[PDB]
Amino acid sequence: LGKLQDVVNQNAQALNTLVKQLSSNFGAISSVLNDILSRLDPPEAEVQID
Amino acid sequence: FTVEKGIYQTSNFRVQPTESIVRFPNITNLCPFGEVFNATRFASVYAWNR
Amino acid sequence: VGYQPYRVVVLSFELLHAPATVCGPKKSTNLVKNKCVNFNFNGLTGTGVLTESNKKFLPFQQFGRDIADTTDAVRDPQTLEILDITPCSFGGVSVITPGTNTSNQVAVLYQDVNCNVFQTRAGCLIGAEHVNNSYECDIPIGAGICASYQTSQSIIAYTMSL
Amino acid sequence: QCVNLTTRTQLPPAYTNSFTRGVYYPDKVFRSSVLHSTQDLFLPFFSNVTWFHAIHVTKRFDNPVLPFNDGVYFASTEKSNIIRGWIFGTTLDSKTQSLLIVNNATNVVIKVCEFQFCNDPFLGVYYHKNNKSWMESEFRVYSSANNCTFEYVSQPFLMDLEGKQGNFKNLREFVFKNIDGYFKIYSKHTPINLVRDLPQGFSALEPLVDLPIGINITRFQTLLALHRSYLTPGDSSSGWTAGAAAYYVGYLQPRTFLLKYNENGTITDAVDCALDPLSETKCTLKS
Ligand SMILES: *[C@@H]1O[C@H](CO)[C@@H](O)[C@H](O)[C@H]1NC(C)=O
Ligand SMILES: *[C@@H]1O[C@H](CO)[C@@H](O)[C@H](O)[C@H]1NC(C)=O
Ligand SMILES: *[C@@H]1O[C@H](CO)[C@@H](O)[C@H](O)[C@H]1NC(C)=O
Ligand SMILES: *[C@@H]1O[C@H](CO)[C@@H](O)[C@H](O)[C@H]1NC(C)=O
Ligand SMILES: *[C@@H]1O[C@H](CO)[C@@H](O)[C@H](O)[C@H]1NC(C)=O
Ligand SMILES: *[C@@H]1O[C@H](CO)[C@@H](O)[C@H](O)[C@H]1NC(C)=O
Ligand SMILES: *[C@@H]1O[C@H](CO)[C@@H](O)[C@H](O)[C@H]1NC(C)=O
Ligand SMILES: *[C@@H]1O[C@H](CO)[C@@H](O)[C@H](O)[C@H]1NC(C)=O
Ligand SMILES: *[C@@H]1O[C@H](CO)[C@@H](O)[C@H](O)[C@H]1NC(C)=O
Repeated sequence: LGKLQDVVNQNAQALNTLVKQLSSNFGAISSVLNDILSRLDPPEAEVQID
Repeated sequence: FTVEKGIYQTSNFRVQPTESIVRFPNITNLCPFGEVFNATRFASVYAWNR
Repeated sequence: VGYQPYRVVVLSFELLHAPATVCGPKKSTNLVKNKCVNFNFNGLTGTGVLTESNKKFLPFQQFGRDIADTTDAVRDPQTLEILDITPCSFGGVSVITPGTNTSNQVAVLYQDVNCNVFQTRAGCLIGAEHVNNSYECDIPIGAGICASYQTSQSIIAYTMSL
Repeated sequence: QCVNLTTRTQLPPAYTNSFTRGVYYPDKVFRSSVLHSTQDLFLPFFSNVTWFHAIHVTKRFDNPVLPFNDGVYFASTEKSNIIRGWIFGTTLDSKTQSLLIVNNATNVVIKVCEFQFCNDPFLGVYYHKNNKSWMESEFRVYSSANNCTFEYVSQPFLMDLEGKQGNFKNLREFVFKNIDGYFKIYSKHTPINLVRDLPQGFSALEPLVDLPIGINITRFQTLLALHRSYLTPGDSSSGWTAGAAAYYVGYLQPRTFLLKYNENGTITDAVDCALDPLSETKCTLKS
């Protein structure tokens, strides 16, 4: 069935892609926000958070 | 002021943990380091062991 | 005593961004399972429960990923047991209101939180009693169960009538 | 100390083809029923890999100082345990930190110092008249060393010092890598019944030891052990025997690999992306 499988597969990869978005740095020095908070003080790491 | 019949979402429920545990080893096991204290001879001050 | 050979060793420390490889911490604290706790197993700061898994890890690995690529499996370095990681906070809260000029009491519904109080299929519903009788429903809840204000009179939860 | 060899008739090196070889675990996590793609140094499939011979029946002994690229693949179909170990370094003249990975009959040591390496280090095995066993006597690998820091001793693996001329029964693979000065060793023993043209089977490689030296490596050389029986005069000039052995040396390249994981957690198949259009289609669709 093609009509009943694309509505599930496209949703499955869309939710899978959302998890993959958290693994990207978006040009910053780290992906997870807890790492840059531990390595740098919040006054200077504010631009990395934003 | 008026709320009609139906479902509504107000906030979110978060279960905050109350305890934290850290366990790096199973038991303390020091590495061999006796050569910097007990040795046949040492170095001088112009070129000291690092 | 004033001109004797003295072996001077200097033990300096460095202040820079890196995980503490050399440290003197507690070797083993108490082990707690089946509760949402926080752990630091050399690679993460994760808050979740530690269930007893049934999958055996190869004797060279430390972590464990899934299809969604999330750290949901860790190996305890104490005596080599495999513990799963599952978050304890799921979904949010919800409020059931009968409406204006009808009632004042309301019922609280939890989305995906496991527990007067009725354990429904769609989470936890509190403040509303459960009745085995089935009528037509007006306020949807989910999974074939609704809520309504019927006969004093209180808020009841029941399977909807088709 | 070391001695020099005498010129003789040798054999030119041969070139063979790899068949789904050189796949190892690139990370220390557990993966089950997933198809994860990673960027790491692997051996490309159906790549052109060098072949070196070590069989006596003639007098083949060719161990050049091959350059060390970004990761090497070393496969040996060892049967009589002729090969012993490997060395590493840049100039091998007691100026930089060289490596001695030698698997002796009693224990395995990892010594990384500035040993004075000769032009042909080797281990000599002598045959006693009274004792019907082979023991190693000529330990001619270096001359001396000045200073160094790192040292390691591995598990005492047992070696058989007897060499034969029969068919091979075991296959050993080794992968050596150096990223950020961090040494990586991957190995796995796999039995097989073949003499050449390695089978198309799949076997992932699990590491044994993980060593943080922190130096640079640009060259490497392998160590082979010969036998001194009653047939040979016993001089390392023109008369010697080496049994029957064959080892393959391959260089790793930066390639993206799609790894298949089962419910147990091991690697079953691998798909490349820069080898075949069908493989690229398989690895881009993640299926
Ligand atoms: C860690 O130490 C405990 C207590 O001695 C022991 O039971 C356990 O097997 C050890 N784990 C290792 C060596 O991996
Ligand atoms: C090393 O030297 C110190 C001081 O002389 C001595 O107390 C100690 O017993 C020696 N040995 C070791 C293993 O520390
Ligand atoms: C909710 O928790 C209780 C006790 O912790 C347990 O008995 C019950 O099985 C849980 N519900 C589900 C659906 O697992
Ligand atoms: C509804 O009736 C059934 C009939 O067997 C009974 O099992 C169930 O407990 C009743 N539910 C309530 C809430 O009384
Ligand atoms: C490997 O290279 C040699 C010469 O460089 C060539 O003769 C041989 O055909 C090559 N093998 C393959 C499989 O391309
Ligand atoms: C085996 O060779 C290693 C390499 O240096 C050496 O340290 C060890 O002593 C040797 N074993 C014996 C029994 O001589
Ligand atoms: C001797 O060891 C030190 C480290 O303790 C190293 O920096 C130095 O380069 C070594 N000597 C030589 C000649 O390499
Ligand atoms: C090792 O060699 C590389 C390339 O020749 C060089 O970039 C690096 O600085 C060297 N490291 C040391 C410690 O000599
Ligand atoms: C992996 O799973 C299969 C399927 O049940 C089983 O036969 C096999 O024994 C498992 N292997 C291990 C190491 O548990």
